[PDB]
Amino acid sequence: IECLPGSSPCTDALTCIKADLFCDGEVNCPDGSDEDNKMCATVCDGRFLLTGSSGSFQATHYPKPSETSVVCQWIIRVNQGLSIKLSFDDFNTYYTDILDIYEGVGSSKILRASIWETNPGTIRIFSNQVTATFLIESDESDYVGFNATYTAFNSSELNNYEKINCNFEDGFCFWVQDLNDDNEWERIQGSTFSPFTGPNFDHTFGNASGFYISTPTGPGGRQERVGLLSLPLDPTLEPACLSFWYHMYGENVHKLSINISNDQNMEKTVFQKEGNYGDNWNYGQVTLNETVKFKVAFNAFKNKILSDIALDDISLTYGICNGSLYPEPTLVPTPPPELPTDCGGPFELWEPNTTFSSTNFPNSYPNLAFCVWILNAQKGKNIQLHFQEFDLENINDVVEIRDGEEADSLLLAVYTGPGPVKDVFSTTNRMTVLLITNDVLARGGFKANFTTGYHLGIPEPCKADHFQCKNGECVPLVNLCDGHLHCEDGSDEADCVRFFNGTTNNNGLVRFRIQSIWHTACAENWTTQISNDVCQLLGLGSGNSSKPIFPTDGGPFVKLNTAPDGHLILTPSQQCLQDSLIRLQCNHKSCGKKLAAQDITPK
Amino acid sequence: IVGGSNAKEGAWPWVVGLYYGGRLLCGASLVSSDWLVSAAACVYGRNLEPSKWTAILGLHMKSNLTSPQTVPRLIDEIVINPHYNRRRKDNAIAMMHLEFKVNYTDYIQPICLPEENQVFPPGRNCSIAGWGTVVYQGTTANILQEADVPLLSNERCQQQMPEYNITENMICAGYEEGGIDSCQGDAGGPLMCQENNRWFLAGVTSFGYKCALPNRPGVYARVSRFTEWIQSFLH
Amino acid sequence: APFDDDDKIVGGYNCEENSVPYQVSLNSGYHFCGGSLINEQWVVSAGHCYKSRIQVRLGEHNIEVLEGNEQFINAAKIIRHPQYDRKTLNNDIMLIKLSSRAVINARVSTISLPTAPPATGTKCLISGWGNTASSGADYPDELQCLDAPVLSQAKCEASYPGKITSNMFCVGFLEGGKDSCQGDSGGPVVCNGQLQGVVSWGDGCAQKNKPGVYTKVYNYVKWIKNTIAANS
Ligand SMILES: *[C@@H]1O[C@H](CO)[C@@H](O[C@@H]2O[C@H](CO)[C@@H](O[C@@H]3O[C@H](CO)[C@@H](O)[C@H](O[C@H]4O[C@H](CO)[C@@H](O)[C@H](O)[C@@H]4O)[C@@H]3O)[C@H](O)[C@H]2NC(C)=O)[C@H](O)[C@H]1NC(C)=O
Ligand SMILES: *[C@@H]1O[C@H](CO)[C@@H](O[C@@H]2O[C@H](CO)[C@@H](O[C@@H]3O[C@H](CO[C@H]4O[C@H](CO)[C@@H](O)[C@H](O)[C@@H]4O)[C@@H](O)[C@H](O)[C@@H]3O)[C@H](O)[C@H]2NC(C)=O)[C@H](O)[C@H]1NC(C)=O
Ligand SMILES: *[C@@H]1O[C@H](CO)[C@@H](O[C@@H]2O[C@H](CO)[C@@H](O[C@@H]3O[C@H](CO[C@H]4O[C@H](CO)[C@@H](O)[C@H](O)[C@@H]4O)[C@@H](O)[C@H](O)[C@@H]3O)[C@H](O)[C@H]2NC(C)=O)[C@H](O)[C@H]1NC(C)=O
Ligand SMILES: *[C@@H]1O[C@H](CO)[C@@H](O[C@@H]2O[C@H](CO)[C@@H](O[C@@H]3O[C@H](CO)[C@@H](O)[C@H](O)[C@@H]3O)[C@H](O)[C@H]2NC(C)=O)[C@H](O)[C@H]1NC(C)=O
Ligand SMILES: *[C@@H]1O[C@H](CO)[C@@H](O[C@@H]2O[C@H](CO)[C@@H](O[C@@H]3O[C@H](CO)[C@@H](O)[C@H](O)[C@@H]3O)[C@H](O)[C@H]2NC(C)=O)[C@H](O)[C@H]1NC(C)=O
Ligand SMILES: *[C@@H]1O[C@H](CO)[C@@H](O[C@@H]2O[C@H](CO)[C@@H](O[C@@H]3O[C@H](CO)[C@@H](O)[C@H](O)[C@@H]3O)[C@H](O)[C@H]2NC(C)=O)[C@H](O)[C@H]1NC(C)=O
Ligand SMILES: *[C@@H]1O[C@H](CO)[C@@H](O[C@@H]2O[C@H](CO)[C@@H](O[C@@H]3O[C@H](CO)[C@@H](O)[C@H](O)[C@@H]3O)[C@H](O)[C@H]2NC(C)=O)[C@H](O)[C@H]1NC(C)=O
Ligand SMILES: *[C@@H]1O[C@H](CO)[C@@H](O[C@@H]2O[C@H](CO)[C@@H](O[C@@H]3O[C@H](CO)[C@@H](O)[C@H](O)[C@@H]3O)[C@H](O)[C@H]2NC(C)=O)[C@H](O)[C@H]1NC(C)=O
Ligand SMILES: *[C@@H]1O[C@H](CO)[C@@H](O[C@@H]2O[C@H](CO)[C@@H](O[C@@H]3O[C@H](CO)[C@@H](O)[C@H](O)[C@@H]3O)[C@H](O)[C@H]2NC(C)=O)[C@H](O)[C@H]1NC(C)=O
Ligand SMILES: *[C@@H]1O[C@H](CO)[C@@H](O[C@@H]2O[C@H](CO[C@@H]3O[C@H](CO)[C@@H](O)[C@H](O)[C@@H]3O)[C@@H](O)[C@H](O)[C@H]2NC(C)=O)[C@H](O)[C@H]1NC(C)=O
Ligand SMILES: *[C@@H]1O[C@H](CO)[C@@H](O[C@@H]2O[C@H](CO)[C@@H](O)[C@H](O)[C@H]2NC(C)=O)[C@H](O)[C@H]1NC(C)=O
Ligand SMILES: *[C@@H]1O[C@H](CO)[C@@H](O[C@@H]2O[C@H](CO)[C@@H](O)[C@H](O)[C@H]2NC(C)=O)[C@H](O)[C@H]1NC(C)=O
Ligand SMILES: *[C@@H]1O[C@H](CO)[C@@H](O)[C@H](O)[C@H]1NC(C)=O
Ligand SMILES: *[C@@H]1O[C@H](CO)[C@@H](O)[C@H](O)[C@H]1NC(C)=O
Ligand SMILES: *[C@@H]1O[C@H](CO)[C@@H](O)[C@H](O)[C@H]1NC(C)=O
Ligand SMILES: *[C@@H]1O[C@H](CO)[C@@H](O)[C@H](O)[C@H]1NC(C)=O
Repeated sequence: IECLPGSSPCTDALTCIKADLFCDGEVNCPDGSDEDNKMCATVCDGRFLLTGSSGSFQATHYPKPSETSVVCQWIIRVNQGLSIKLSFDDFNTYYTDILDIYEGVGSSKILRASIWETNPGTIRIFSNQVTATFLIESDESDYVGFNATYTAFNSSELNNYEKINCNFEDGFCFWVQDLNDDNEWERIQGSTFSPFTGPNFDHTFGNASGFYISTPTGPGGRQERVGLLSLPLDPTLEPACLSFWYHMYGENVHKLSINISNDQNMEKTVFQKEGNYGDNWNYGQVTLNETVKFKVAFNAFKNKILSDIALDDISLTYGICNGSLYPEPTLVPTPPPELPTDCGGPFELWEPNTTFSSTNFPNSYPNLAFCVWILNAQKGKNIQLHFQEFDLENINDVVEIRDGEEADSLLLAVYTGPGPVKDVFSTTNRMTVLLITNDVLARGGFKANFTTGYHLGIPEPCKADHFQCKNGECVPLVNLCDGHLHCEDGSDEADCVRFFNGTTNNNGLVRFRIQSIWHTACAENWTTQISNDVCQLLGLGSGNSSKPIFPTDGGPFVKLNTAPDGHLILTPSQQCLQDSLIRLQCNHKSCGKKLAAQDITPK
Repeated sequence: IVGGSNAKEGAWPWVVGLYYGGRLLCGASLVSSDWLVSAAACVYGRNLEPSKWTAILGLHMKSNLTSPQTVPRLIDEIVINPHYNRRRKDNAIAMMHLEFKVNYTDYIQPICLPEENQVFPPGRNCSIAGWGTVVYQGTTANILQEADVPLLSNERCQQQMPEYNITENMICAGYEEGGIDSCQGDAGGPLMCQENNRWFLAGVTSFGYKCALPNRPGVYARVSRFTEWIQSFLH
Repeated sequence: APFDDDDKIVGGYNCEENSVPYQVSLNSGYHFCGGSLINEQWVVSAGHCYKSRIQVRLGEHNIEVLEGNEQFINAAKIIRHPQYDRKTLNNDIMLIKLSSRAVINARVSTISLPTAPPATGTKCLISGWGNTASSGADYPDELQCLDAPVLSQAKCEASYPGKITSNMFCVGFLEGGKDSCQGDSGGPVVCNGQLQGVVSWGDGCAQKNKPGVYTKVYNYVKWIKNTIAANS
């Protein structure tokens, strides 16, 4: 008989069953050989089923450290209605080793416990079947082996004292982890991950040598619900008091509650605390009711990372609860958002006040600050900011400088980031300094100078009626629309050709300026080269020829001379008669005409 | 952002991308051989160091910057419109000067500016461009998207979004039922309208309230009134 | 609904860390820790990130959205530092070996090991899947990258007295109540184009003072070379 992949035949080779079914506790083979100890040769101890009341087992490589990955499984069977308690003295391994205790046998198992590199302590399973799965996930020399001592006990004759009281040293005691939770509680010795979140020591023992339970300490990023359940409590003729210690430290602590549930479906909450209560163990006191059978639970809601909640020292007594000597816990003070809004600070200053820190420049500037500085100077005087020191964040913090005296302010310069910045010159006698701050990474700030004067940024005009460019270079006659690069600004090479009285934007008459005087032009002969030159001078696209209308003007016309290099030569010599006005016609440059064959999507 | 579609090669030669620090932060349009027009809001606070801005002309795909049709260029001069406020989000148009120049080609072409007293009538469908997202936030698309959306009159725009001044310096485009928008996610290009037989720089991508939401008009920066300011720097 | 960040502003964060092939993530059903791709079969991650089953994601662009540009290789063996003090999180570094060799492409590539110790004021980059929301108790799926220079030893020690050791150095600067580098539990620390550290812990989610404490990887030259050589 051949079996499909993922399935294995039985000893009799008559029926094919799933591979996981073998050595799992569920009898599926017709002959029942799937649960045979010899067939399930784990090599760990040569035994697979432990039907005795008590016993122990060993792992692979008893005399020498293990060197090969071996999978071992053990199943312990006892009388129906009895529970098995697993006790461990000291367990260590090379990280990758999990005992994998499960509830029951077969496919009904989900999870019971998983402890690695640490001593599990004591684990109690409230079922007649206990299963373990020894696994090795490393090729290095792992621990020598694993052993477990167990003893059978009725587990139903237990009184309320044993069921409730647990200082978290002998494992979780008789508490049963809920199977309807996103994650299970973790018992970790000493401090855990997420610094400034979770206990650094055990309450019962007093130092890191103790053991306590808490929410999972993995760096997760999802909200989870954890829960712990207890055995039903027998009825009592006297009211009882429930005492426990809870440590809720962390900025993301959501809620901790008990939510007592009874067999009458009248569930109610007797304890509920929310928020951070500091790194101190608080005392919880609960009175009891519901004589009928009921279960005590601890439902804790786990938020994202840094939301650890811990419980320790659960105990039970009788009678009305005494006065709580420990004071009622209070929430952390929390950094108060005292309405940052807009600090404002100084608004306007005059010439006597020049040096000033931004807000607290020696130390820092407040977050969410919109500071307005009104720099007012005397009439006719410009303002030079002349930054002294400047240390902003980068792209978020920005210092905005504008020009005042009008509703429509004109932006002058924007400064940001570390390092020195250039000076700012204002057009009129008013400058506005705006500081926009963010809520994070507030640097020291900036310091100003408040320098005022006449023509602070205006260079001295040239003498002898000489034209001056933006850069301040003297241009008497050399670069008056002559086509040079004397000044990098290009103001000296401004367009000296323009339209006059035209029909549309790209139409007009002849108007050419040599140095400072606009005048008409002579175009008795017209070709394509002169039209292209006119188009280039006007900054338009390809053009064509044009014709005059009537000689209505007899003024000082200037002839046009063309060159093979494309340069236009202006000769101020009217050696012609009957001059006529010439219309200048050109077309615009080629713009973004669509060329791709775009499809049509009627959606 | 919802509403995007496939873009053919060379369909929008005047749409260029701006990279700051190695990431596509904003978009711009090619107007002349050495100048670009982009939003002033997205370039605010980064004009002190123009060398960190990378101008990609002719870009078609986010992760396919290897075709010869795309000629990368640097930015040396950055100018912001003095009328910008950053509080009312008014006049969010800034110009960036190219390193040396760019040669005109099939996949890199300039776009005509609106003329004087030229206003596109409201309700006329116009195209939008940008490297936006499919969802409202996240999942940036690697392919340039295009969509058609009619212009919305400012009289209804100021009422549909009672949170700003709008005034006459903004052009709003959107749908009553929504679905098509480009305000958020990434600008990646201006608002383009075509009349006669040629496109124009009708608007520049601006702020907005929500993407693909009914009664949420998309604000675009008006360029008809800013033609003189751009032409002052074009030549 | 209005938001603090709008008007085609990405907040200064990279578009899913473009041209960042050294970013890897550890998955056990959800994102819990990050790391760096040392070579085709080795990654570096914090020691506290040890889990029974960890799935290594290579060149991940989104935690929940898959676009076919991600590589999923299951971990084969995890090696942790043999001197780990969980109380102080000292020597918080470990190595995880991928079962199958990685495929080097534009989104997955190796990063050279550091050769010299970092100096104060060195320009460094921090990568991780941190929060980028101004307000609201929500976890965004965006990929966050921030720049922060290494500070002086005295200031770093004084920031968290009794916790800073010779193997720890501070990358974050100043303070701030908004989002920062914060944790991510093993975010890459690449300074001057070379990896220099691994995120270990910090003062909460950048509540105050330094956003986090980073474990130096330059000191463990032997543990990063001989271990890889002997565990090939
Ligand atoms: C202990 O744990 C149990 C189980 O987890 C828990 O029971 C759940 O309680 C919630 C709320 O207490 C219930 O949700 C309610 O569902 C009803 C019907 O769908 C809604 O009408 C409720 O809305 C209103 O509820 C209150 C009025 O009762 C209002 O004050 C409130 O503002 C809402 O407007 C609410 O959504 C849920 O159905 C049960 N689940 C069950 C019964 O299975 C219990 O609350 C926990 N605490 C105890 C017992 O103290
Ligand atoms: C349950 O929690 C209670 C806390 O509220 C604990 O105290 C009392 O519990 C009872 C029942 O649970 C509550 O209900 C009332 O009980 C009284 C008792 O009446 C007594 O007195 C009258 C008059 O002398 C007498 O005729 C009766 O026989 C009783 O001797 C009833 O009369 C009411 O109708 C009502 O049912 C009480 O309100 C509550 N408080 C007090 C002050 O009694 C209770 O101990 C818890 N149960 C436990 C621990 O088993
Ligand atoms: C810029 O520098 C200025 C230096 O001249 C700073 O001026 C200072 O202003 C404070 C507060 O006003 C003065 O402190 C007091 O000022 C009052 C002013 O009295 C006013 O009312 C009387 C009523 O009769 C009127 O006669 C006056 O003219 C005032 O209008 C005085 O009465 C007090 O005695 C006291 O001096 C400072 O004296 C004054 N000078 C200095 C050197 O501090 C100004 O504050 C600076 N700007 C900012 C924003 O701080
Ligand atoms: C484990 O211990 C529990 C005790 O909690 C045992 O349960 C108890 O078993 C006895 C039988 O010896 C039950 O007594 C019988 O109860 C029925 C009513 O159900 C009554 O009609 C009979 O006359 C007799 O009294 C008892 O009720 C039951 N429960 C308790 C709380 O005592 C359980 O049998 C033990 N399991 C073992 C020893 O395997
Ligand atoms: C509440 O506090 C008391 C006192 O610490 C706890 O136990 C009490 O212990 C005394 C001593 O054995 C018990 O006897 C009482 O002694 C006093 C003084 O000799 C006497 O005046 C009384 O008449 C009584 O005989 C007492 O019953 C016992 N309980 C109380 C309530 O006093 C008690 O455990 C603490 N917790 C609770 C929930 O009561
Ligand atoms: C901006 O503020 C700084 C200080 O906050 C000003 O620096 C100071 O400028 C004055 C001249 O206005 C300097 O006085 C002169 O110094 C030279 C040497 O550099 C000396 O030869 C002269 O006899 C005279 O004493 C002063 O030393 C200087 N101080 C510092 C610390 O640099 C700066 O002038 C302001 N910018 C302006 C007003 O535009
Ligand atoms: C020559 O320069 C003048 C300056 O504007 C223009 O000449 C005339 O321009 C009008 C445009 O309103 C032309 O009317 C139409 O032109 C189109 C081609 O653009 C043509 O397809 C139509 O059938 C209609 O004619 C007119 O023809 C044109 N006349 C001449 C003699 O050119 C025009 O810009 C330049 N002409 C050319 C052919 O480029
Ligand atoms: C972008 O446009 C400019 C301007 O047209 C191009 O520059 C021009 O390129 C041509 C062809 O490479 C040059 O012609 C050749 O120049 C060499 C000297 O380099 C000469 O030995 C040959 O006999 C021939 O004349 C031309 O000189 C050059 N400059 C100008 C002012 O035309 C540029 O090549 C274009 N770039 C691209 C990528 O298309
Ligand atoms: C401007 O763009 C809008 C869309 O944003 C255009 O409206 C569209 O007009 C067409 C009609 O040509 C509608 O198509 C219709 O579809 C129904 C579906 O059953 C069909 O029965 C009709 O016979 C017709 O084909 C289309 O639905 C409609 N778009 C929307 C969103 O409703 C408008 O025509 C454009 N105007 C210009 C001048 O381009
Ligand atoms: C850390 O916590 C542990 C928890 O057990 C503390 O242990 C306490 O130890 C004292 C010691 O008393 C004697 O010690 C002898 C060994 O020197 C030993 O042979 C003898 O039997 C007896 O135990 C013990 O009295 C306490 O009971 C222990 N604590 C508990 C909670 O049982 C330890 O002192 C703590 N501090 C340190 C530094 O380890
Ligand atoms: C844009 O802002 C201006 C600010 O001046 C608003 O002007 C207001 O006009 C009304 C009508 O007369 C006056 O009563 C107000 O006093 C003006 N405001 C101020 C601050 O003086 C204008 O209404 C705004 N536009 C919109 C669409 O809200
Ligand atoms: C303005 O629109 C017309 C639409 O017809 C454009 O196309 C002209 O179409 C006629 C068809 O009769 C052709 O004969 C012409 O050659 C086309 N071009 C021109 C210039 O006449 C026209 O192109 C548009 N204007 C522009 C910018 O070219
Ligand atoms: C497992 O083996 C170790 C070493 O012998 C031992 O201390 C421990 O007791 C054994 N297991 C149990 C159940 O304690
Ligand atoms: C404008 O019209 C007048 C009317 O005579 C004419 O004389 C003048 O030449 C025209 N324009 C130009 C460019 O000269
Ligand atoms: C057209 O007239 C101008 C006027 O001086 C002259 O310089 C030019 O040579 C003429 N063009 C010819 C003759 O082709
Ligand atoms: C993408 O790049 C490749 C490079 O080989 C090129 O062949 C292809 O045409 C490009 N596609 C687009 C749409 O640019």
